Amino acid sequence: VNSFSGYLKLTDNVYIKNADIVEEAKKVKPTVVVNAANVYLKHGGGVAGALNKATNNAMQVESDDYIATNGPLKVGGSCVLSGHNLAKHCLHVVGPNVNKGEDIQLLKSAYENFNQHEVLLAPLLSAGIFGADPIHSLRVCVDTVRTNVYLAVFDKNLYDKLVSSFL
Ligand SMILES: O=C(c1cnc2[nH]c(=O)[nH]c(=O)c2c1)N1CCCCCC1
Repeated sequence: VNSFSGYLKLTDNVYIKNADIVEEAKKVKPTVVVNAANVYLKHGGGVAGALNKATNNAMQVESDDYIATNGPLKVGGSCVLSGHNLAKHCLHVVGPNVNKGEDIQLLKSAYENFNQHEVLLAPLLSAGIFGADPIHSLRVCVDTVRTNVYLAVFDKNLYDKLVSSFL
């Protein structure tokens, strides 16, 4: 038993809700919140910008130190950093950005990072400003992630669509 409420169960291990991931992290305080990161951990907009602003820019400060030490992530890769006031840890995961021409097949590799964590609160990778089809992203999620994932979808219209079209 865990503290996630209001979710619709999609599969044995995938749950979905219409929620603001920032507000959901603020109330659940999950062990892991997933950020829709880029390779530079520049948290300027989208989920990333929203999560970072909720940390009063502390996420960005930590991220800049990480990059200064380690260099950029790979597309399809991830790193574990602090969750600040939102979660214990933030898993920064880089899905391919279709608006940069990145290969969509890397979306499966991105979701594989979730399997290193027993439970996660997450957005749909490569959705929103990353330009991928959120329905395809949901299919890859279901077919790749084996651990327990609670998907927060900000847009109510999108949500209702994802549910109605789910197989
Ligand atoms: O990007 C935002 C977001 C960020 N900052 C905001 N600041 C404000 O004053 N009003 C807003 O609606 C607002 C929205 N979201 C999408 C990704 C996370 C889910 C919640 C909202």
